[PDB]
Amino acid sequence: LKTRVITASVVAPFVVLCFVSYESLIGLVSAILILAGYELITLEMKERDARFFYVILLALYPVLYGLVFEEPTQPLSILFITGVVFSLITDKDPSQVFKTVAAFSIALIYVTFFLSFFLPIYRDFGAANALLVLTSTWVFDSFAYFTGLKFGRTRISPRYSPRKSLEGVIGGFLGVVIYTFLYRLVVNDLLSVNVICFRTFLPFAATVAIMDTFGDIFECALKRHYGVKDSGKTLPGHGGMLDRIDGLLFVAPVSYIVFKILEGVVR
Amino acid sequence: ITASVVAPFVVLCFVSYESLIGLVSAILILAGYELITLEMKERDARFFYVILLALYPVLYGLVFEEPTQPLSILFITGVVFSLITDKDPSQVFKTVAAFSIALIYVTFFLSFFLPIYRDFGAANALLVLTSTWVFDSFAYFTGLKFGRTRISPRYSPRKSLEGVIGGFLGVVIYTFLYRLVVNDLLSVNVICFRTFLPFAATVAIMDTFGDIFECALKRHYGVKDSGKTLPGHGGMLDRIDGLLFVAPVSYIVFKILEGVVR
Ligand SMILES: [Hg+2]
Ligand SMILES: [Hg+2]
Ligand SMILES: [Hg+2]
Ligand SMILES: [Hg+2]
Ligand SMILES: [Hg+2]
Ligand SMILES: [Hg+2]
Ligand SMILES: [K+]
Ligand SMILES: [K+]
Ligand SMILES: [Mg+2]
Ligand SMILES: [Mg+2]
Repeated sequence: LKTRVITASVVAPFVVLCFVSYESLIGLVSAILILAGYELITLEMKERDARFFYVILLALYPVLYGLVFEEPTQPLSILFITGVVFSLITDKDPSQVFKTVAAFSIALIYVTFFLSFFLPIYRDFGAANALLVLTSTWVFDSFAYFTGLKFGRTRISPRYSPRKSLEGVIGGFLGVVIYTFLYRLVVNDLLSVNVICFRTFLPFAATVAIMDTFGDIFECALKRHYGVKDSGKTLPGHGGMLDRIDGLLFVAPVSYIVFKILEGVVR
Repeated sequence: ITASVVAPFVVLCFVSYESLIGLVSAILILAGYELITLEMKERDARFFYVILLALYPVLYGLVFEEPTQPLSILFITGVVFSLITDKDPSQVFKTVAAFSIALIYVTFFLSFFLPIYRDFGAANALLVLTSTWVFDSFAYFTGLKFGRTRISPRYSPRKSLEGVIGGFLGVVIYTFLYRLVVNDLLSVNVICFRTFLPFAATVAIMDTFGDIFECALKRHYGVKDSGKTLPGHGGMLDRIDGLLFVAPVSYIVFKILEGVVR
């Protein structure tokens, strides 16, 4: 029924509404994680059994981190230890146990541990900022696109990756800078929901810019290894789930580090 | 004469919190140098990631006083560096994969004495490390003398259900001794007489998985030994392998059964 836009229009609002409660964010993350991991793990394994177990592990973290332990390091270790254990049992080949753990390992840090960073950002910095981080990336990719088509080269992106320029990243940086008075006072004049200060603007942009840049390149290197141009096919809009959030993954952690440094405690 | 000098050094490093960090960072240089060197024999490569692995404890404990932040900075830095050095994409994967298992298993896991120290008293901190030294010993005698019902698979050496049980008992027993010899001696709080079983069970069960994981990890790279940094037969990673799993799991247990420190 003229499907691409009947549902490319559906997504955007869904995500945001999930920022309503802390418990809600966990829900989206755990959900984004099932898909994201399903793809990164399925590239290393096409076994009926295997894939699924580790994929369930990857998604379990947010709920364990936020709801059970209210501490991150403990579950991170339980999930990784459980993994290695399981692998020893399933893969009877030793040199192959390595490969599955290596995959599970990159999956854990990059996908699960990184994406889960909205969790601390949410509670420690207000859902407001939480939503700002995720969107700044949606905005970075857009501003870098126009400025990219029109402002030419001094390309940073290698063979295997798509195409990304120093000039192209700068535009997206600016677009983010500008995007935030708008977000800032439209969120602060509107409602007294504390957001980042007018002085922590540059860094946030710089990381949303520089991290998204590295996250996409890492993925292309990650993709190219497994041989595909696309990460996986779980999604409608062209490009799979991991592909959508790749740059975001690096951004969030680094950006939390920045906030933690410049916005103290807001709770 | 390596076996006489070592034992006391380690312990003396439990004198201060800042000291423990020192040993960890140090144990880490060696431990990582070996696990990373098995994936890379490049002059350049190895060294950078090895420095990253060792940086964590100092960042975790002294700078951030929070673990998640440095863990991510070190892993992000790693991926960045790799992209620059390894111009081959399918090869960038391998180095990150290696660096990745190195980060979680060696650095993130060994660093667990850090929380255990501040949140549970250097006393217990020292108990965790030693319980393993003791587990391997008690499992050895009981192992030689009590034979089959083998848990260990092809690739690993040879380990038995009976063998692990003895080491469990040995640990159980080892702790009144540690307990009241540390509590009647000096009022330095240690684990309660009721959190004994779990601690043993994990020191037993985790050390068992950590050594098997390493043999699978060793066998992949083709060596019988992890690396040659050390005097006594067996390299650094080989010494601490089982410990690695134990500490985290054991902290989880303490955190559950010993609450908090003043
Ligand atoms: Hg929603
Ligand atoms: Hg401000
Ligand atoms: Hg690519
Ligand atoms: Hg020392
Ligand atoms: Hg007690
Ligand atoms: Hg082995
Ligand atoms: K990409
Ligand atoms: K081993
Ligand atoms: Mg992206
Ligand atoms: Mg061992």
